[PDB]
Amino acid sequence: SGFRKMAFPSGKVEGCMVQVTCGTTTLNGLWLDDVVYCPRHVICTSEDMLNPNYEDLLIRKSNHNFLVQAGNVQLRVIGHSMQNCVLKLKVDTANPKTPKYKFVRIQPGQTFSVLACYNGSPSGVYQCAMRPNFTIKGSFLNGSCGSVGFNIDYDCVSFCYMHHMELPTGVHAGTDLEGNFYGPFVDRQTAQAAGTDTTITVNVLAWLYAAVINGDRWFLNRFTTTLNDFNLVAMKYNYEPLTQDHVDILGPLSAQTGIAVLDMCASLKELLQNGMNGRTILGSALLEDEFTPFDVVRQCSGVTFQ
Amino acid sequence: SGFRKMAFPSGKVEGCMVQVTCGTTTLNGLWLDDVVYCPRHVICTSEDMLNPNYEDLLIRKSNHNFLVQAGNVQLRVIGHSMQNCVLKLKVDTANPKTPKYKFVRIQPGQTFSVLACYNGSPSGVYQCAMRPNFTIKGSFLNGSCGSVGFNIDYDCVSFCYMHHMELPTGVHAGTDLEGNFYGPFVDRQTAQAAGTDTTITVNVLAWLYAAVINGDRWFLNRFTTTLNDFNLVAMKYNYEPLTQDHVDILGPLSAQTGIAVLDMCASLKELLQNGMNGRTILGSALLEDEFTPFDVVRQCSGVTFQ
Ligand SMILES: Cc1cc([C@@H](C)Nc2ccccc2C(=O)O)c2nc(N3CCOCC3)cc(=O)n2c1
Ligand SMILES: Cc1cc([C@@H](C)Nc2ccccc2C(=O)O)c2nc(N3CCOCC3)cc(=O)n2c1
Ligand SMILES: [Ca+2]
Ligand SMILES: [Ca+2]
Ligand SMILES: [Cl-]
Ligand SMILES: [Cl-]
Ligand SMILES: [Cl-]
Ligand SMILES: [Cl-]
Repeated sequence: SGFRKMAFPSGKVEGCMVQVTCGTTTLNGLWLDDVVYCPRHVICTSEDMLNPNYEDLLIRKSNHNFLVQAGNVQLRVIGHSMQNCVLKLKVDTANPKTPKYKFVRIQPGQTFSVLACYNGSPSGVYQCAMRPNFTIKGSFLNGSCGSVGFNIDYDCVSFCYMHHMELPTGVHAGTDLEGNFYGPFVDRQTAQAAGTDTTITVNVLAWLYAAVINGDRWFLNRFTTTLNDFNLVAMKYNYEPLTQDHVDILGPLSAQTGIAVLDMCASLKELLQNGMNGRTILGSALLEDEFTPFDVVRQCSGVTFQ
Repeated sequence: SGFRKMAFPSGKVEGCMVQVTCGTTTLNGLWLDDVVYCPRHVICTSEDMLNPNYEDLLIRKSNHNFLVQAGNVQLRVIGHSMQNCVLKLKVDTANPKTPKYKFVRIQPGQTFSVLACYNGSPSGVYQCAMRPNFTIKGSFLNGSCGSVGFNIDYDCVSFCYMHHMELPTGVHAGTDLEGNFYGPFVDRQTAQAAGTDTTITVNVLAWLYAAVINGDRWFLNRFTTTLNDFNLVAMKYNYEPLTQDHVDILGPLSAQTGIAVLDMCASLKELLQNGMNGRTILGSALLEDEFTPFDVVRQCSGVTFQ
């Protein structure tokens, strides 16, 4: 029993982390097969990050300008290319620690683990969610760019995030592994800010199911509601609208606990309208929205990985 | 920037996890050099866990009764011994993935990462603290026994916890890697319950320092206090007494931020007496006490590991 914000085991990703240096700048790269992936702004000086012309800055770079180090061993770069906002470096050796992997562009509300790295060395692992406004609330310092986010399905690592930028807000923005930013952000230090940070309703509901499975049930009530009635409340509190697709995804948790989804919605409605009155749920005094329904089923059943 | 509940990279430990089966029972073991460590109650049936005589139950076991599997490969057991509440199995092959490691018995209030495992397969990683009452608030299901907790210092893994028992309360108890339980708990399913769960004051203070370093400073006030005055408040709210040793450990964070430790104590005092008034600190509506001062300095500076 017990519920915790749980990250995937990071060993498979640790074996893919390398250090990439372009003249003055050092950040992290991801080494899979014979390609190293890193943020293209590695080719930039801090003087360039205001209005960089990435295509022009890359004309002055050759393969031998990209210094790639896997732990202690230097990799030989035999080609380079820009794909959207990521630089791909072809090396002459396939990473022997390459796991089975895929590249995935995740949807807002989905969760993933982040391996925070500096100078190609792993530092820590924690769980994140892609916010509805396409930011993540992470822990990233200077040098952490190129750290990746991922999910693990038994033996396969699905890479979904590469870290690029910290916004003035203190939240974080980045790309998928094809180099396309999540949301409207660009790899330029300009005036960009995050939109409304809406709460992921279906995740809060999943987490309430997780709470009931663990004995935290003081929030269950005698009420029910409808999708349209609940959504009037969700809107007022800057919650995402709940759809029938969300209800269906909660099906297994509804079946396991015998709590109708709309009954749980009426519990959430009361929590939003009245607060918690100084109580707690699964050790939290706030409503948690970075557990997906799959996350709750995963943890509450004990699924393992290669 | 940003602060997150961050676990150590788990790869070095993943390579040490194995499955141990004794007749009917399967749990996890830790394979370091040519020894496998696991909870001794692997030799028990569910009928034995009420009043087990571990010495008598072990008389009927031989080396070939202990089935040890590292992923897919079976290990040959050439000796077995009981040390306190842990069973040590000598195998004929040294784990080639053995990291540099040590065994450490941690103090209450110290934190560590847990690699939750089932059938010798890693499932997830999360950060824990040894509570003042010698329990941990973890995420453990049946089959998770033998999962370990650890800290990583650059290249060295310091193992500090092995999971054994879930108390009726829903909290968790276990041993160091010499098999000595933390606290008064025993590996018997009897009437045992946790004592008063006191809050780790020095950790809350460290986390308030972490908050200021990130722009959450609404809780700073115009007040100060004394150790004895603050401790009158700590006692009332079931906080651990703060000592000069605690003040000294907070020195580096006090120096970095220019906030006198006793000034921060007056901020915590006001928070305890008035609550948060519906505000939040580093994304929490509660006062967090599972970050040590070292944890805050670690994350806020970017220390990495082998
Ligand atoms: C041996 C090889 C291969 C490539 C290209 C064709 N292929 C890759 C380049 C980078 C990473 C992966 C690959 C790949 O083929 O999988 C490549 N692309 C280069 N570019 C610079 C000018 O603009 C176009 C890209 C330069 C170079 O020396 N290359 C060498
Ligand atoms: C080859 C070897 C070695 C040992 C002991 C001496 N050594 C270990 C036993 C278990 C794990 C590690 C070691 C070690 O020597 O490091 C050992 N201890 C056994 N015991 C059963 C009866 O009560 C005493 C223990 C049985 C056995 O076949 N052993 C075989
Ligand atoms: Ca295979
Ligand atoms: Ca060495
Ligand atoms: Cl892994
Ligand atoms: Cl490698
Ligand atoms: Cl590791
Ligand atoms: Cl191994």
